Amino acid sequence: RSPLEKASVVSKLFFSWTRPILRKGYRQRLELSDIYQIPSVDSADNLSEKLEREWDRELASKKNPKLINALRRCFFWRFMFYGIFLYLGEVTKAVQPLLLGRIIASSIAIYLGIGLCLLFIVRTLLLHPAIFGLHHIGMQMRIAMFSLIYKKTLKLSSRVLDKISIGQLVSLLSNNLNKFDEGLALAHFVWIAPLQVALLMGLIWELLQASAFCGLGFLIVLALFQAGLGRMMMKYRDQRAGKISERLVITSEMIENIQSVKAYCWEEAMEKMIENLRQTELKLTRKAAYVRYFNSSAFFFSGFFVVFLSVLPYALIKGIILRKIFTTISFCIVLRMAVTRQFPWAVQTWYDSLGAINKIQDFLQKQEYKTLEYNLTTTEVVMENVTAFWEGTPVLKDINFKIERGQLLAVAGSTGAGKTSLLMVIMGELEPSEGKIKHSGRISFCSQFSWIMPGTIKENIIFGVSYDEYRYRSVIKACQLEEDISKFAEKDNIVLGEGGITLSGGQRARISLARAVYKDADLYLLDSPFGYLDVLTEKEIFESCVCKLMANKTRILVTSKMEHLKKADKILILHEGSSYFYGTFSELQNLQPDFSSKLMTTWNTYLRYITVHKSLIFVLIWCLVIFLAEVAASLVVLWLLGNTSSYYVFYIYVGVADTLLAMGFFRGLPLVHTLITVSKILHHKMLHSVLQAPMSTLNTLKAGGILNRFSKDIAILDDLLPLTIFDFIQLLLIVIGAIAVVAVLQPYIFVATVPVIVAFIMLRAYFLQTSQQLKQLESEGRSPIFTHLVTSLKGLWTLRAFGRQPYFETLFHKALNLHTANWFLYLSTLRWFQMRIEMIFVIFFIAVTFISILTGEGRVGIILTLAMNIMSTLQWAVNSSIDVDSLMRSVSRVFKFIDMPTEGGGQMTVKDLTAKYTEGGNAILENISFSISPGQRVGLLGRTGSGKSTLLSAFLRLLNTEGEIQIDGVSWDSITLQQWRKAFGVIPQKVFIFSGTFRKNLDPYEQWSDQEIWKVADEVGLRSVIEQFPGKLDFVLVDGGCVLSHGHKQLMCLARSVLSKAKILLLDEPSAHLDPVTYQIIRRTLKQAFADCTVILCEHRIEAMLECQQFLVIEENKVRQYDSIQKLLNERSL
Amino acid sequence: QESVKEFLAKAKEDFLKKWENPAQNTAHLDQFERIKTLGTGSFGRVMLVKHMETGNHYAMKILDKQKVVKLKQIEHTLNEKRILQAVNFPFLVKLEFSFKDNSNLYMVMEYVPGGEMFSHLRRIGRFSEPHARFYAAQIVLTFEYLHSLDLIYRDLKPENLLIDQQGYIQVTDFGFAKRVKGRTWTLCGTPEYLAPEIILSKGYNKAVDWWALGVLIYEMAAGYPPFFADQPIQIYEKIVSGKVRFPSHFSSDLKDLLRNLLQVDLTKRFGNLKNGVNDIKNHKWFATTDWIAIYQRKVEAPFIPKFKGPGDTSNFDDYEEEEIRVSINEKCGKEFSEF
Amino acid sequence: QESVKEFLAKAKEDFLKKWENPAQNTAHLDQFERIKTLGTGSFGRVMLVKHMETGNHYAMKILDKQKVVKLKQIEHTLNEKRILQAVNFPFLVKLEFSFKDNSNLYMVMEYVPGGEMFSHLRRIGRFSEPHARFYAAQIVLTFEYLHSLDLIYRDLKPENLLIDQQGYIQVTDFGFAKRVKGRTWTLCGTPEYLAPEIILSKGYNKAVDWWALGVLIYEMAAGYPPFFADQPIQIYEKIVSGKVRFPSHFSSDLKDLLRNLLQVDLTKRFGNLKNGVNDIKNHKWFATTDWIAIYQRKVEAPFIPKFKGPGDTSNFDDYENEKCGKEFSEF
Ligand SMILES: Nc1ncnc2c1ncn2[C@@H]1O[C@H](COP(=O)(O)OP(=O)(O)NP(=O)(O)O)[C@@H](O)[C@H]1O
Ligand SMILES: [Mg+2]
Ligand SMILES: [Mg+2]
Repeated sequence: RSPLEKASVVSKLFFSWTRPILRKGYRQRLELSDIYQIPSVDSADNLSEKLEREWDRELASKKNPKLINALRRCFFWRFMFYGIFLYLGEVTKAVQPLLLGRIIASSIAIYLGIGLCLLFIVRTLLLHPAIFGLHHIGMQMRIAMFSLIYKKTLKLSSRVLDKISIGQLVSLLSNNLNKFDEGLALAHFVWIAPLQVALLMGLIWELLQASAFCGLGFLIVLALFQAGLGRMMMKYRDQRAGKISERLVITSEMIENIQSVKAYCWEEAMEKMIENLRQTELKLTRKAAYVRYFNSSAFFFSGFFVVFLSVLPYALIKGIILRKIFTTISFCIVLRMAVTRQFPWAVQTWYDSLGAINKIQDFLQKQEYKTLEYNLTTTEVVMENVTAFWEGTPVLKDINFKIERGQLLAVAGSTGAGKTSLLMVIMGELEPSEGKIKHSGRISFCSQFSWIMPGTIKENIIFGVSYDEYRYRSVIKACQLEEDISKFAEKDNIVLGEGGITLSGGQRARISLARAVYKDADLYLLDSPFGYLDVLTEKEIFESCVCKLMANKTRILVTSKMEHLKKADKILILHEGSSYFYGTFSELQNLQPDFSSKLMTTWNTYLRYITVHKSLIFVLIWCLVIFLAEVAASLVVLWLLGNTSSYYVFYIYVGVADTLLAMGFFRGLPLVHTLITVSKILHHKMLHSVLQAPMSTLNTLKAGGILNRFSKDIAILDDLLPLTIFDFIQLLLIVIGAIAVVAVLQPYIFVATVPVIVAFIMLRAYFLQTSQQLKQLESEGRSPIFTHLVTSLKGLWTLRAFGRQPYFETLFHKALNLHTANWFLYLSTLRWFQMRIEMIFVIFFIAVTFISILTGEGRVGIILTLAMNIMSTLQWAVNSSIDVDSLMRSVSRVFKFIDMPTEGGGQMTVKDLTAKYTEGGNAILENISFSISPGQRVGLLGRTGSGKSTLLSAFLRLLNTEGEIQIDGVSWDSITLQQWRKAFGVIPQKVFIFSGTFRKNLDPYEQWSDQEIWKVADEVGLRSVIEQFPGKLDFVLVDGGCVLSHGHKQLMCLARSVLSKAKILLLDEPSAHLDPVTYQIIRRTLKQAFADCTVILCEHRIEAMLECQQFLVIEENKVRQYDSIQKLLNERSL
Repeated sequence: QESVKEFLAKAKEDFLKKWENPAQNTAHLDQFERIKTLGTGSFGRVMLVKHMETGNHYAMKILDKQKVVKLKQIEHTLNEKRILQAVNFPFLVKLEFSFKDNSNLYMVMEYVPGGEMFSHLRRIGRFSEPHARFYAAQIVLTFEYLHSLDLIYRDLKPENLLIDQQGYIQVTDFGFAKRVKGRTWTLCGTPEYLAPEIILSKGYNKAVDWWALGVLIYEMAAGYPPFFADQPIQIYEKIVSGKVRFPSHFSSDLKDLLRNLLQVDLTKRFGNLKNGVNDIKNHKWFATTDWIAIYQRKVEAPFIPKFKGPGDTSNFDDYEEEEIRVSINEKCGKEFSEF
Repeated sequence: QESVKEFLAKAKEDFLKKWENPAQNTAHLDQFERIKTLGTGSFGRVMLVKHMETGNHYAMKILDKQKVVKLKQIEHTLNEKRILQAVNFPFLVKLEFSFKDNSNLYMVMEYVPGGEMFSHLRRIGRFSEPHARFYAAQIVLTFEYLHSLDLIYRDLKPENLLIDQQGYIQVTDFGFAKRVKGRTWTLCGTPEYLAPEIILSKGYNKAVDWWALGVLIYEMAAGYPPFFADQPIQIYEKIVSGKVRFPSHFSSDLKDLLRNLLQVDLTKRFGNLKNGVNDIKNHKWFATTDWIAIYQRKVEAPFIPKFKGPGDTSNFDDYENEKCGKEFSEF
């Protein structure tokens, strides 16, 4: 069924499984369905079976939940099998330079060259398969890592479910979503690197026997300094994070109030504040980048001293042949590359794995929900002495409820005041602490909060059932669901998506009632099912099914409605969590009549990135000239020397390509500084552009994309991009310099090297398309798993009621396998790319070696040694090119976002009014006309409730609108929009408040006097409103000014508008937002101070606007005018 | 050990002696009643009767003489007739005598009206967490005692165990067993309790006994046996597959012994390698398993029968009849010399 | 030390002579007004009155003797009366006169125009850090002065702290206070101020006052109690755990000292190890907190109440046979 299962041994070694996959991918666009079938051994159901069996065996075995000790029994044999070849290949690569310790004598070396060439093939064979094997082990383990906790998700106790952090599990899942899988490559490196040192030390003592630990101590000191720099780097990052979060909060606040900001014309102040805040974060980031650059450069710089100090003692003591010098250079290169890189990375990987193991082992051990032992056989259920806490506080006051088998029970009282908890406890969601509950157990419940998963009508109705024609028809016809179904487009198979927005809240309640009705059980724990429908609809649903069909069976509906409460078989009213009265219907109705009555990646993109800041070009020119001059000087030195012992020692300066071509400390810092400066310039440009964008395109994009436009993209630009770009540039320069040095050795090298580079470029280009397609597909598919997890989290209670968890497990496994298919495909393609690149490099090295062998001792040694080192640099270079390709996506997104178009007396006259949200959308006005009276308010009446916010926005032209607005003789065209809109006074339903002290929050422009501000605030009723604030006026508006109430915020907005001295002021929804005293104070203040303005108070209720003198009646597509109520009340309202 | 090993030796010292002294023709069909018939049985008749001389209610098995010979299950009952004769274990009900007629045979065993738990669990669906353990402990004790007798049970079905007045379960129907030492190819019964080697058609061993009890326990916990298929061929294929999913409500600690019980590896079957019964005796899911105290039967029953008199067959769903008068010639009467 | 210790010795000396000659029945309810009820408080009634003979506004703490007997708090009331009648410290509003009627007893206190700081903190949410230190310094001063007399307050709630016209806080509610040297097994009061030692139902010493003051500072800066739960049993369990997360705005210097103040170890509690208050005085959170200069209270206050006359109740809220006379023989 799977193509990789139909693979030969040689085909498996070549990993050519994706060869037709690559053939299709480089030809045509990616198709998700075209993915090859998942491996049989890769089945989530299969692997999780063994994982769970081992976990259970261990959990029973001993008093220590050592999950690692169990998973060792699952994986250690394969881990050691891969590690054996891995360590063998490491040993081979380490020992290979010693074989070069023979050719230096120059006949016989031809066989040595053939063997050295074959060593590359053997090492590549040993290396390449191991990465894929260990990574397959990693992905296999991770699948079960998700699976075990996912199964435990249906096992947790609800009492801790309300306490367990919802985001903690999400973060736990996301943390190892990619880290733990890739963290296996360094696993055996512990078992190898110490052995690598053991071999290398013996090699050195074989060459020296007297200078061994001299360079080892320098290497250890370098490792110590490098590790020490990390603590300072982490401290700098931690310091930067808080200010970055504050800046993000301010930016999010600006994003939420973008329309109000455009109205207030505060873009300049917002930009100035954002830049001023970002200045300190930029300083911290520059310091951190300097530290990181020093740390990264230390590794490249170490190579000179690493050989120099090791050689200096032996060389001074006695003479040494240069052959051993080249050999020691190679040996030390290997020793350093392992000591400085392999050991710490492996230590970090192991520590992270151990910590994750501890966390996972702790998580699974939590106390689980105990299922009720029921469904055997029973008559009418009964309860006795119900008393327990929902978390002390007895949710039930020794309650008892004997429900007849067939009866229709009901209870009333305060909503969710423990009656819902009593229902949950009866259903088994809450363990009763007192008394003894007995029930048949087969019973459905209907939570007040509907949990609708995606799926068609049949899916929502079945939830693991067959298609019953009569039952489905009865459910539709009885739950008011047949008409709503007919209202659906397909009307039978409308596959619902995520969010449930396709249906109304009463539609969701009808869905809940139908879902409860779908299965027959001993009881139906209804919880206010009619809570979202009209009274007539509720009565119809009751008479049809709720009080007709299932009432013949035992039923318990939480209903407070008096009319149904009269017909109930028994009632139970509880107050303060305690049943005040209950029992038979007539008996309870007669025992207390008084209570009864009372209660009832383009090259153009890269060029634009380069062209952002001119300093980058100068820095690049300086670095390039420095590199070229250094290479030329090295070539001149080599030529002069090749055609007293200090001259021999100077050959070591050429011996290490890393130190010879190292980016000078006097050069690298300017590159990163320019990177940071260009990032800051880009941030400022993006902020300025976002301030001017037209609202029509702004509404088209979702607002959360505006947050994502800077939440991570700017961070990636600041941190990731500079380091990667600099490392790639330095590595490329070093490699190119090595190539030039080798070409200087003999006049044949370039003729072969050029085809190798061209083929490498072609191969990289071919691999790039498939790699990008696979990465995008895998990233896109990952979301559905979290979607299913969130759906399960939302529906947990209803799922526990349904008991059909197997289908949810099937869905989760299917999604996990679907993601795993793409992940394995991408990993395999990357492995094939790595193997092919290694083969190309090996071929080039072999050809160069043969050419040199056919061809002076120092030149041969230099060429061979440079060849002996270039491989790791080339691999890092390929990885860096891939990383740059990955990083360029954020820059492309930023450039696309910046590439946006900009937005572009009291008497007044409007005409030819055309408006819409988008270009050519719903016509908000049909050539509408209106006249503004001098100093008199116009009542926004008529079609109130059909939407007046659009007309209010059109008063400032904040929508896709065009027409005529001739106010005071001035037109809508001559004046700039920033100057034309200022005359209007905004009174939004939601007040926009900048988080900060009152002085800044009320005066963003900062062009007034403090005494005048205090005098106006006293005139605007804010002095007393501010006397209760911290200090006098410096009180920072934390949480969006959470201290201020809605009426206080309205007063603040009115005061700010009065300070702006606007000629107009359109009011909106005064009584809707204001409390009684707040509305009274607002009316007094407006009628006192703002008496001299041509206002427009928009009110849905005509009575609230009845005080207005003028009246502008609204109607669908025609905003009429009614000067006087003598005709307005008789024609517009009547 | 100590008393346990010596008790097994005491039982073994007497087992072969009565195995060496079979009885024959202990009674004739002239002192019984025809009150009712609890059930039919595989290929025979069975009636609930009352002792004419004493009054003690007792069962009366029956089967056609030709049925033994035609289907090749004649001596299969010949061994079982002796096997039941000597047994002495509290869990099972003994027998008094047997009939020897020229048309059919009869077995005079106890008549416990407690009936099969198969019907009670069809009316109940699934047994509670300790409820199943209460029976499974007696199953373990029975398995030990019987395996000590150098016999293969080959008989573990919900239709094989009944209930007593005090609430103790009891098995019967020794036809499927064989007191075998060594390898054998014999196989019979229903595939619902089929073992992989039994389907594999090789020399069987005492290993499948644990598998049958494990299948019984797993099905008792959920009602639905892990193997369920339309035909025995598909069921035999599922048995060969060896893959199954335990109940979601099942205990994980019980799930460990569940994985142990159905272990396909015949060499590594739970309680088969070296410990015998000790590994089961130490199983976590039987933490509250007082072996010797349940042997005294002092433990309260998780579900006791609602008995309504010795003649009451209310726990039975039978009221039917059957009759026969007299014949003149048995089918292979020479074959019936030890029955 | 020097002058400060010389003053502390004189205060301790004069307190004994004051305690040995307590007054009783200093006045009758015949020279007061009934303008408004300042509040209830605990289980009593508070009202704002004006001295008919002089004119000075004075508070009157009414309480039913039947309430004292039925609530089993009569000896605490007598101890509170004696301690208030003998107190001598600038940090607190003194008691002027005592009333003893056949229906209830009143206690004359000075008019507090600044009102309770709890309402002000609810109006402003969170105080500035120097604003917190400004009150905390005088709180530490008064607490150590109470240590200079060896008494246990056994009461610490946000509403009990008033504010003066000078801006200094005003202390009141001396009910749970008692002059007992050693350990006491009595337990009562607010759960939010319940130390684990009191929660454990053991002998309680003065050491719990440091935890109370630390909780006061932490909540004053945070606006939310460090220990909070829906039920008191869960609140008692959380307090017994002795773990709480510091706010994001919390400074390292203040939060580290709060860790020593909230240390579950009562022996290791700050202000009880060896030096009394010297380790607290040297703390960097009090780096600029002039203990001696605050004796004159000359520091510029973080905020001043908007006083508009003693008769204005703007800061205050706008709301609305003796039982066992043998027990009340010294009132
Ligand atoms: N000791 C007993 N007392 C009373 N009824 C009994 C007893 N043993 C069996 N029965 C009943 O007899 C009925 C059928 O007879 P049975 O002994 O099971 O013949 P069978 O062929 O061996 N059954 P089986 O092999 O499983 O198909 C059973 O349903 C029991 O209810
Ligand atoms: Mg049968
Ligand atoms: Mg049977």
